[PDB]
Amino acid sequence: NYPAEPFRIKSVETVSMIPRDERLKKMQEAGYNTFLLNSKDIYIDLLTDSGTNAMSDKQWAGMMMGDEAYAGSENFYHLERTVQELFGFKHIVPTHQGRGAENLLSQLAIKPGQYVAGNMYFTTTRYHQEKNGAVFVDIVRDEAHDAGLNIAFKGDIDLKKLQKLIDEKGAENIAYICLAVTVNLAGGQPVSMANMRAVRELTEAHGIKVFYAATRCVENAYFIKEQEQGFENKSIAEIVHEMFSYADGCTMSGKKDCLVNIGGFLCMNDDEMFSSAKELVVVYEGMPSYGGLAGRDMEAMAIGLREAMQYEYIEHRVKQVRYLGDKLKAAGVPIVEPVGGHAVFLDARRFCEHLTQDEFPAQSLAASIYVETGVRSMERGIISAGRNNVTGEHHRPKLETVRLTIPRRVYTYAHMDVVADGIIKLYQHKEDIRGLKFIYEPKQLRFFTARFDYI
Amino acid sequence: NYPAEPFRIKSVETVSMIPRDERLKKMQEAGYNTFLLNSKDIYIDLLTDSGTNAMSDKQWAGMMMGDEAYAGSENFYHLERTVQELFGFKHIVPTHQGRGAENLLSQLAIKPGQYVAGNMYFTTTRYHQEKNGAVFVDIVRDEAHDAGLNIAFKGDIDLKKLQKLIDEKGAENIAYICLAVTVNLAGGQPVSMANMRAVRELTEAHGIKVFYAATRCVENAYFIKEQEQGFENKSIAEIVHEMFSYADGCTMSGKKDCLVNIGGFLCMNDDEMFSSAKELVVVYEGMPSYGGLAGRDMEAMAIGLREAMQYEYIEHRVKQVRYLGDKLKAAGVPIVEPVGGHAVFLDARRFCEHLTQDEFPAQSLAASIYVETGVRSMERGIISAGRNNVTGEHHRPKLETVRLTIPRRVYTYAHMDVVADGIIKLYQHKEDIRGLKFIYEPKQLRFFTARFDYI
Amino acid sequence: NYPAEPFRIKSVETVSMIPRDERLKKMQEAGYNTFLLNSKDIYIDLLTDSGTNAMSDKQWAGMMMGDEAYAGSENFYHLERTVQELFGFKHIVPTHQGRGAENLLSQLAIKPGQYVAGNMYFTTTRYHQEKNGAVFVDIVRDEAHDAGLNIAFKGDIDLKKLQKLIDEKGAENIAYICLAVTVNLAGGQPVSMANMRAVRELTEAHGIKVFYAATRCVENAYFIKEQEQGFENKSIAEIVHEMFSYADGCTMSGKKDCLVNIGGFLCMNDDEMFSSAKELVVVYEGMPSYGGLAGRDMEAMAIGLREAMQYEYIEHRVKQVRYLGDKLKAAGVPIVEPVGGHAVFLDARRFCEHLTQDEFPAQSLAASIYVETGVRSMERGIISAGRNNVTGEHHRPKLETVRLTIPRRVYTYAHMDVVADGIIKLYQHKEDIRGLKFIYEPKQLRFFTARFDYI
Amino acid sequence: NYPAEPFRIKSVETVSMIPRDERLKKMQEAGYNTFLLNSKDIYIDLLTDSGTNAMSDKQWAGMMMGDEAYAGSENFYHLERTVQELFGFKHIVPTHQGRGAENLLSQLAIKPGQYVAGNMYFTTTRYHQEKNGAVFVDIVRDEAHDAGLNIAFKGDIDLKKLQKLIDEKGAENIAYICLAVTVNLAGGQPVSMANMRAVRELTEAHGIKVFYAATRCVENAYFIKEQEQGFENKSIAEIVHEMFSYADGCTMSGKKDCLVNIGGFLCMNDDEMFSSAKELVVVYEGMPSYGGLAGRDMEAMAIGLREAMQYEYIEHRVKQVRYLGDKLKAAGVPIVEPVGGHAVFLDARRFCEHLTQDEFPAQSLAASIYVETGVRSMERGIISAGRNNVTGEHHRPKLETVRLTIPRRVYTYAHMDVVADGIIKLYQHKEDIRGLKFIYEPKQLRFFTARFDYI
Ligand SMILES: *Cc1c(COP(=O)(O)O)cnc(C)c1O
Ligand SMILES: *Cc1c(COP(=O)(O)O)cnc(C)c1O
Ligand SMILES: *Cc1c(COP(=O)(O)O)cnc(C)c1O
Ligand SMILES: *Cc1c(COP(=O)(O)O)cnc(C)c1O
Ligand SMILES: [K+]
Ligand SMILES: [K+]
Ligand SMILES: [K+]
Ligand SMILES: [K+]
Repeated sequence: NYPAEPFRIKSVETVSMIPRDERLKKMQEAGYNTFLLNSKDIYIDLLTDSGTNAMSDKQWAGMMMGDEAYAGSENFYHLERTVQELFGFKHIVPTHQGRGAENLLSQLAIKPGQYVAGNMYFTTTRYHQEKNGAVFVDIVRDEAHDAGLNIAFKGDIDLKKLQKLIDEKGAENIAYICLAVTVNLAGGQPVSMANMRAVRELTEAHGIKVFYAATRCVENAYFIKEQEQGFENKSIAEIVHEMFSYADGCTMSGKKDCLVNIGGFLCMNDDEMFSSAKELVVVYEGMPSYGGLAGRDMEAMAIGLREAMQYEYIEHRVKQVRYLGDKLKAAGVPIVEPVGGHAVFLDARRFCEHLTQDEFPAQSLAASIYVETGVRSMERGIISAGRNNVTGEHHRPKLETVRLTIPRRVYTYAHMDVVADGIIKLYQHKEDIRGLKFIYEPKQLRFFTARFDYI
Repeated sequence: NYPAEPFRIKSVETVSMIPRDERLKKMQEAGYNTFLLNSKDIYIDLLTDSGTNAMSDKQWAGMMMGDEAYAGSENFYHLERTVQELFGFKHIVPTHQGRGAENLLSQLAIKPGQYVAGNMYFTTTRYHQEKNGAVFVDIVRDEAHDAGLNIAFKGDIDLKKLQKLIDEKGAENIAYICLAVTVNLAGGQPVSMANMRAVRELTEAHGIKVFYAATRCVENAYFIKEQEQGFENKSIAEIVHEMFSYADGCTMSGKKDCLVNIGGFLCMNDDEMFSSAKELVVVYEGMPSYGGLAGRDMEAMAIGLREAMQYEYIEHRVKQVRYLGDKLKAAGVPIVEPVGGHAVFLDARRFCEHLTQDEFPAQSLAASIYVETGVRSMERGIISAGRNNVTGEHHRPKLETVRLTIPRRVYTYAHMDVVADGIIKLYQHKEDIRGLKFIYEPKQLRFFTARFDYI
Repeated sequence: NYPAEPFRIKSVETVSMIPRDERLKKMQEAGYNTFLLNSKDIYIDLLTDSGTNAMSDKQWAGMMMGDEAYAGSENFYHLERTVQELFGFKHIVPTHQGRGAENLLSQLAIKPGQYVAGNMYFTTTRYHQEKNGAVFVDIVRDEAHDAGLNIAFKGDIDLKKLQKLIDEKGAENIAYICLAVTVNLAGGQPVSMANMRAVRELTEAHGIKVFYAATRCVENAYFIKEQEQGFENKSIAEIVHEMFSYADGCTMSGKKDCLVNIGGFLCMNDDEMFSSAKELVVVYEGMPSYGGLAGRDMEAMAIGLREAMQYEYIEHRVKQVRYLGDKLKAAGVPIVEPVGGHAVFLDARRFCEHLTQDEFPAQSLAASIYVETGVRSMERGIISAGRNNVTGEHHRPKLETVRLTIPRRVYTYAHMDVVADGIIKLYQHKEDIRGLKFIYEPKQLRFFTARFDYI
Repeated sequence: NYPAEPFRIKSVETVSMIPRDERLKKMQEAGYNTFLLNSKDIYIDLLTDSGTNAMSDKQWAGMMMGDEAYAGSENFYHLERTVQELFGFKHIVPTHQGRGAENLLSQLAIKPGQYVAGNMYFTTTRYHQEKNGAVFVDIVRDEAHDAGLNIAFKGDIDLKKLQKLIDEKGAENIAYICLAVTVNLAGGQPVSMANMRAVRELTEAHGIKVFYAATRCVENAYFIKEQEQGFENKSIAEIVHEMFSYADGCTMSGKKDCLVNIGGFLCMNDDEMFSSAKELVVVYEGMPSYGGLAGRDMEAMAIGLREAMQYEYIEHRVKQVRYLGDKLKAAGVPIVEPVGGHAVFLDARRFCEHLTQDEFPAQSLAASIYVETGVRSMERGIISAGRNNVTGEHHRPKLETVRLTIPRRVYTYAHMDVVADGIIKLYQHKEDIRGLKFIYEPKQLRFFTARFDYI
């Protein structure tokens, strides 16, 4: 049901076990914003699963063999051949992380006035697309926008919406389809192989490109393995390779499913696009032979991507997240459903139904969680959504959530219990959670440095 | 009652997740002796807690700062001042591990024909003592020999036995008292501060020296803090320092409670002893300034000893072992009680009541455990006890046990569940466990390479 | 005049010691382009000093203490306070390397149609400037363009050129002065404190901002200490701090003078600029708290920058490069003069007077060097200058050089002898060096993958 | 003539570049005993070549893959098969370093009253032999005792002396021949393959065992390669394998020619001796599967022994030592000749001919060297020889030397120049070097902690 860790602990990270009264003082000095907390003051840090992973002994051995050459590094060649073998693409261009690849992709594939259609969007990626003159069109299935609906493969593209876009704007006016795995804005929801294939088939008929934003493609492959009929005798590597056989290229954040602390890459099949990518990469990242990465990180990412294909590893990764969500759900705590590959999202609108969205229920719940347990979580609600600079009004997102984001191979089920038990205890007296108000609000990037006090 | 790990995972060790049928084949190739298994074939290796610990990030940082100089190394100065501060002895001599320190002590403190008395013995230490012409006398309380008996501080010395020795032999004929913390042969049982005090008082009145075999002294300090009334307001460090204030020196295995993979030391207060120690260490270990250790290992051990003093670390260490024993006990599995600081010992006599000791129930239980779970454990019974050289018969120890020895900071509670669940399942069909017989018996060190088959 | 290395070797990098005949075959497989050689096939790799530095034991210890948190990392706090202390700017924004910082600066400080004036340019930086709609104006002193001329502080700005710009265009039409230390295109030539002061005085009177492209600022500080009268009693740190006191901010490549393999940052004093910078960094690099770097790399760079301030380190760094140039000069080998902080540039025009620039003397000299010595160097001539897109003709740069670029702390004087002796032997038979012609020319970034054969 | 380093520097060790006046104060605080200096205060530490070597990137990768299992570690298996392949022995028993192997060997191979004959002796080894009741007989050729005689293979055994021993005491009374490579007491002098073979042939005829004390066997193999006719087409590995084909076993210090900071082993062919060794190793070192070493050190030593076979590495190692000796000799500085594989010995009796041996010319010269250059060297003269405890008189050795002992891969030719130039300058005013007298003399191990002041 829940497997034990399919690894041993090789080394540990020292933590301060500061008690409740001291955590409250830290939380106050941070202005009740978990983004302002010092890492040294946090027991369990679930701010993000990006770049926070534990590497293996084998990756650390790789880190000692960094070949730091500007061109022709053995580490580059190892990353290159690993990604060619596992993802099946012709050309690989390393980037320092995922958004560096997206910056390149947008410049390579978008003419101004064109549409980019995808299964929801990621803030930075959408910025790059719009900066290049594209209009983003969301073609995810309707169910994805219903955070309570417990159904499989909620990340799937609605083929009818894609069909309508093609009919209305013309294929030649579509830059590409951006297919994300898993889908962030729906809570880490997977995409079925059936959907990927149907998308390939429709787009190919019209000459439209498909590029994958593949940041959690291994979590995705695990869901296919577990839940899509016909995949029960297939290895994770076999599923991953098939997934990408339905794309023209991809952007990858090594920092997520490649089990590293930094790293990414851009893949493609097209020789002309590759030629062009080589010129752009130099401008923003570095030579095509390192792409803004140390040789030791190309090595660590080549090693980690291969480790990610081990069935027992990814099964455990996803079931650990699931354990946390199952324990919360069994106690009545409201969460986004189904639980995603990388995180559990608390529904803070429902958890704190006595608070208005203007009193920042997600921000306040995240503060309470830290004070009660030493666990840091991320506000993913009204604060992060930011203000409308035209009107001065909050953007008021339908999702008012606290994200419990789980780094790979860092925490145990007992840490998941610390998280769950603390949240369950807060839920039992949820009416006591106080609202927040700004005492300092930056004009930009307000989630990162805003400060609050209790109402 | 079971705390979460008070640390995060920094790096992981890759393990083979081989299935049962393949484990059976490995166990057979190892002639059903867990000592012959390949490390690469083992999921959870509970052969020993000695030298198998996960280091922290801070120790690994120290490992990069190895000052490898033959004399005057910063790492030696760091180790020296750390031991002086935390153990309180005037002089420190590094050794490659504990038995190197015991080798020196035996040569420095024993005249031919004297007695060494202690709370049970460690095999290699008794060897050194006798090689220097001492007779060993066991002065442990009788309860220590009763595996099933659940009493606190089972490792305590019987002061009446001590008194009897003094009266029968004379004080001038006792080289020293060797007080071990914790006590191996009783299953990792602790010694109280009251006993250490009373032993010191009686010996000092007679001019008899006391040396500690301090290999799990921090586990011991934890039992004092948790269970000895009057110690509830003391830090682990205050307890450790007080323990050593009742001794003239110690031998230490850093491989156990200093959280390293290699290292030990000898401490004393006496200047003349220290001078003679310097001459001896050179011949067996290395110069007094490194003692058969790399500079980086003196550094790791200096760091590790200070980390061991953190309450939450040692509370978790001991309660994790306790969890494994509690879960086994709740299912009716016979174990040595109370659970020790470092291991749970299955009582194979009671587990396999249908087998005679001559059929090697501990060896066979250890084999079945590996086959069912991927867990390696150590035979600590008739096989390890070896053969009588005069009579040709087995030494037949009273305790016939399988030792589930827990490395520090390597495993989680979910690993403990893997161990417990597999042993509980075996216990539910205990009658099916088959006796073993030798098919190859070496003349010396037989537990290491002997091979068996089922009767 | 040449000091010994002010450090010891902690660890070594394994290299191939392949003989001449095998090097010839590698060079041929690389189509006589050193950019295509495999790192594993190179004994001494002088392609670049960027990112190829040997770190110390103390940096590697810092690498073990990577605090990988998305915000609030101890490593970010260490980098931030180190830069504030040593460079003296209010605000620091990490970037994955220098061109990431330049990308942000160009977007923050340039309005369409303004001029950026500087002492020559770096290709990628000029690209960003022009992409933001600036026209670049070179205000370097004329001597900087005269490769053979041996004068001090060749990188200095011509203040009369600056004055002319201000009078012809108006101050409101100058976005900023970009002052580079040291100056790449003049061969690593330094800028005096007097010039930095005079530039600041003139610009400040007109309300024009100054930003430093500070990639080899510590090499530059060394030239000031050694050669600018009045600086003989100042530490390298005092010099660096004073240099930056004449600027409104900087872009930094830690990959050069901060002694690391990856990393950079952007600094500024202005609060509004810092706020806008935070929004931009997120889209291109990462959160302002890591900027596209692992925590361990922020830590290494923080450590490396402080190590760079040690006089003996930077004295040795620069005098080791000088030794290679002095030895070449003493044999009559034509080089750019004075020798720069980081590289010796062979003047391939003078080396191969029997070849026309259209026969690619620098490319061919670089090839022969590898074949004769196992040493890789970079073509910095007509090939790297690329092709005119309008006319289809080569850009024909005045300087046609081979760059012998020296990574910090990687090589010894005996390696420099290997380099010099092989080049002196080639020079003794310079007439034998054959012209090259393309057999494959890419349309973009041609120096990276172009292939040649002998005419 | 002198090759460049056949490696690059991967990482560096930070040094204090304290000037002359500060070094003098340090030297004073150390009581003019270089053994008392702090490592942090030394620029170039030539105290010993034992355990001070720089490891490769590949060895450091190995260090990250330590398999710390008590038995069946992959690292043990790698060391085992590497030594079997390269040295040709059947059985390998790791030990923490060389003297641990010697302790075992003496107990395994000596009956009381027997003779051990060798080519000179090593202090700790002779202690082990005598402790087991053997009498040591020196059978080195006469020339070895003439430190000025410039001849090849000065370490050779005199077959006539071995013949005489056999005739006089009987073969059955000879425990074994201990053949050392290279020979320490003669200044690091090699043994020819011809001599090894002649020794094997004579001993085999009489049934006498031969064991090699093989600590610098790779330096030895390089001398055979360079100077013994018939070995010019043989690889270093081929010579090493042949050397050991003439022994029954060996003791090895990894700390010298295996390029590690700790580690050693005992080898043998005999099954019964191996069985016995297994019992003893447990008592003094650890299980036969780790022998007092961390798994990562067995791995580092397995890797390093293989790296030591590279021709260019060992050629450079030996020629660097030679460069130092050649430079000294060319200036008239008196040294032991020929220069050995690992060190240059200054003849301090000749260097300081105005001082009596009672004024400690070697100790004083070593102090002067440190003050003038920051270089630490070892006294190998009257101080180290110690006192006769029966008579109270100094042992007065024929060799009164300062040992300039060179760690492998740590220093450059420029460091060798710092050493040489300083010594050459001291030589030019040698009459000014003052004698020393004790102000504090320990009863034991006096070289390690004695303190002096100037006469
Ligand atoms: C994380 C993510 C990115 C950005 O990658 P980074 O490595 O964080 O820059 C882009 N797209 C998706 C779908 C992501 O999940
Ligand atoms: C482990 C132990 C030893 C031996 O120490 P090592 O480090 O294994 O050599 C000696 N005495 C006791 C009581 C021990 O626990
Ligand atoms: C190296 C350099 C850059 C680019 O920095 P990277 O770290 O290579 O991106 C920009 N400007 C100057 C003056 C440089 O020297
Ligand atoms: C160094 C040496 C030893 C001792 O080895 P360690 O590893 O220092 O204990 C023994 N014999 C010879 C000939 C040596 O050179
Ligand atoms: K990170
Ligand atoms: K170990
Ligand atoms: K690099
Ligand atoms: K050492």
